[PDB]
Amino acid sequence: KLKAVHHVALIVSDYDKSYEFYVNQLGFEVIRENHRPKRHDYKLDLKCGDIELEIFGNKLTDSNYCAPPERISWPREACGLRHLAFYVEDVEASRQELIALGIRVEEVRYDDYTGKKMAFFFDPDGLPLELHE
Amino acid sequence: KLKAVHHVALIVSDYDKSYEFYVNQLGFEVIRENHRPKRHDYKLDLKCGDIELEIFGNKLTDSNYCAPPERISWPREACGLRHLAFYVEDVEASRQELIALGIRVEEVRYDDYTGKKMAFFFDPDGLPLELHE
Ligand SMILES: [Zn+2]
Repeated sequence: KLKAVHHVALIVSDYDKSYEFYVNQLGFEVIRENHRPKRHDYKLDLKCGDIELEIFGNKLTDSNYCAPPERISWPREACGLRHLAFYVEDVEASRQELIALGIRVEEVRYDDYTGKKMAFFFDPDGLPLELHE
Repeated sequence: KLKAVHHVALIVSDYDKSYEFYVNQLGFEVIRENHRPKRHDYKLDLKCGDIELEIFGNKLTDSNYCAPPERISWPREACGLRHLAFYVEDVEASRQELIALGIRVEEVRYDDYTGKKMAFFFDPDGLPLELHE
C-alpha cells in the first residue's frame, strides 16, 4: 500500500557547488543539514511540496574526499533512477528565471502524452532535471 | 517556484520483469503505457499519490533490445539519483507482506534524524527502495 513518496535521494560530487545550486539558485527550503563524519558524508534535506529531497555529498576540502563516479549518460543511461521533474505553473517563465541565474535550459518541449509544456536542465553533475506544467 | 515533484523516472533492464514487480507486486496503478520503438521503447507511467513514476525499459523479446548498463552500487554509487522512499503507515507489516511476496527486505531500522521506522528493499535491477513511517 505505497501511498506517497516520502523522499528522493541523490548523490553529488562537490557538496558546496551543489548546495549553491539546489538551495540558492533553485530556491529549495532547507529542512535539515547534517554532517555524517564516519560516512565521509553530508546529508542535506530539502523541502519539495510534501516530499523531501535528500542530497548526499562531500566537500572537496574534507580530508577523506573521494569523488563519486560520474553519472552514466552515453551511449545509454544505467538502470536505476533516471531523472526528476518538478511541477511548475509556467515552464517558459521558470525557464527564463533559470537562464537569468546563468543555468542553461533546453528548449520548451511538449509531454508526449498530455501535451503539457516541459523543459530539461542539468544539475552540476549532469543530473537531468525537468520543469513540467 | 518549484512547487512539487511532478514525476520521477527510472530505467529497468527487463521491461516485463519490472512491470511484474512494480504493477503486480508493489500494486502501483497504471496510468498509461506507450511504446515508441527506439524513441523511448516502453514508457510505463504509474501513480503514486500526487507524483507519477515513469518506468522506461525494453522487452527482451524486442527485435532491437540492448540491455542498459547495471546500476553502480559498489564501492561508491555514482552521482545522480540514488534511491526512492515511500510513506507507509506500518513498516513492520509492509515489510512482512513484501517478504511474503518473495521480495527480500532488510531489517527494520530507525531514521537517524527522527526515530521513525524504515526498511530497504530492492527492485529487480538493484534500485534501492525504502519503506518509511
Ligand atoms: Zn521525464
